Amino acid sequence: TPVECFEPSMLKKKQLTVLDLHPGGKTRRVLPEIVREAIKTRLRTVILAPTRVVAAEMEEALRGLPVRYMTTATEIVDLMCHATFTSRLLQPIRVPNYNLYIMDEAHFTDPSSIAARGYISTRVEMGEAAAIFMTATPPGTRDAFPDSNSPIMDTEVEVPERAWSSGFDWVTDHSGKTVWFVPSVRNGNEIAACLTKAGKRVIQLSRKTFETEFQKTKHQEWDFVVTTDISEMGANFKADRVIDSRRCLKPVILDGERVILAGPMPVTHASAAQRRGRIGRNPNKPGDEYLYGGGCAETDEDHAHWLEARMLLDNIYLQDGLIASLYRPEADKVAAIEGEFKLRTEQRKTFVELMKRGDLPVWLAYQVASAGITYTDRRWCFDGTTNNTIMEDSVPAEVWTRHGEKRVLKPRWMDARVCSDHAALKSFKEFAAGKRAAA
Repeated sequence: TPVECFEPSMLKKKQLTVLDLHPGGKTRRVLPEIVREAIKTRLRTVILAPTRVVAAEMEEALRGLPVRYMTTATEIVDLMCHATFTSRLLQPIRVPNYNLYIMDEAHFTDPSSIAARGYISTRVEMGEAAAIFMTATPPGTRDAFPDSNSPIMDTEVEVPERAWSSGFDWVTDHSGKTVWFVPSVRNGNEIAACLTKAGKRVIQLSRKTFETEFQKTKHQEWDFVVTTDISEMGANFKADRVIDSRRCLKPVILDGERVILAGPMPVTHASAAQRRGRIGRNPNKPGDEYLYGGGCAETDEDHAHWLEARMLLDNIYLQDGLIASLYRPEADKVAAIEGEFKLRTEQRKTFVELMKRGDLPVWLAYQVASAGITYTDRRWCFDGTTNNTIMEDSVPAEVWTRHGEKRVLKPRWMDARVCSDHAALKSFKEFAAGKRAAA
C-alpha cells in the first residue's frame, strides 16, 4: 500500500515503497530530503525521471548536492530518465549496482518504464536494493477522481473528438488556459487546427516533440495545450481547465504477427486521474475545472507495452542466468513465458540498435533481430505482403533506397506505430532508405 511521507527506514535493502505525489513539494522538498539521507547513509543511489524536462527540474532542485545528470546512455547520486536507465541495462557493460532506486512518476506505462520497474523490484526482492516509486496512481488504481490540493469541479460533457464547424462554444469562450488530452497525434492535429482557426494559440505535445516543445509553455502566449498521454508524467502547466477525451490508443499484437493501434478507447482510471491531476494543485486557487467525455476501463491483457517490457527484460543481465520479473502488480498483464524473447549476442546487439538508432518500436525491432537480419540490411522494409503496404496521401508510400531503387514501402512485419502520424512515417521512410536524420 502507498505511503504519504518519506521515512529513513524506506532506504533499507529489501524495502519497496510507493510514495504519493501532490505537487503545488516532491521535486523541491521531498526529493532533497531523500537524497540527503541517502548521501548521509552512503548509499549508491540513482534517481529516474520520466522525461528530461523533469530530470532538468530535479537537477535544479538538487543543485548544491552531489548529483550527476546523465542525459544520454557512494559520493555522487546519479540522475537519468527511465528510458536512459533501461538503455544502459541493455548495454554490454554492467550498470552500477545501485542499492537505492528512486523512480519519479513511477506509473509511466511505456515499455522502458515497465522494464525498469521490473528490474528494480527484482533487485529489491533479491535483497540487493531499496526502491521508492513516487506516483499518485500506482498500478491497480481505480479512482479517477482522487481528492486534490484544491477541489476540482468535475463535469461530464460532450467533448469534441474531431474538428467542429459549430457548437461547443464553452470550449472557446473560456478565458483561462486549458490542457486538452487527445488519444493520438493525428487527432490532436485536427483539434489543434480547429482551435487555431477560432483564434486560439495552441501548443501541441507528443512523445517525439515533448522535450523541445514543452518549454514553449513557459515562454510564449498560449491558450490551449493539446497533448497525448505523455503529459500524464509530471508535466506542470499553469492551467485552470483540463478537457479530457478520456480516450487513448492501445497497441495490440494480433496473433503474434502484427501490431495494430486499437481505439480510440477508454483510458485507465490512473490515466484519467493523472490527466485531471494537471489541475487542482494550488490550495489557494479554487475553481479549476475538469471536463470529461466518457468513462474509464482497465487495461486488458492485450496491451503490447507489457509484452514489449518482457522482450526488454529477457535481454537484460541481472545475475548469472537470471531474468528479472515484472513488478508484481503488473505481472498478470502478459502471458509471455520468462525468457521466451532472449536473443543470442549478435541478434541482441541488432535488437538494441534497431530500437536506439532505428527508432523502431520494441516489438518490431524484436521481429527483425530474431529473423537474423543485421541492422543496416533494410530489404525487409519492402518485401512484405501487399496487406502491409504503407500509404501516404492515399497512395502507396515510395522510398528511394540507398541502393538507388524506388520501392513501395511494404514492410515484412507491420507495426502501425511506424506510420501513425506524419513524423513517424517520415522517420520510418528515412530508416527504410538507409538514412537517418540528425537528432
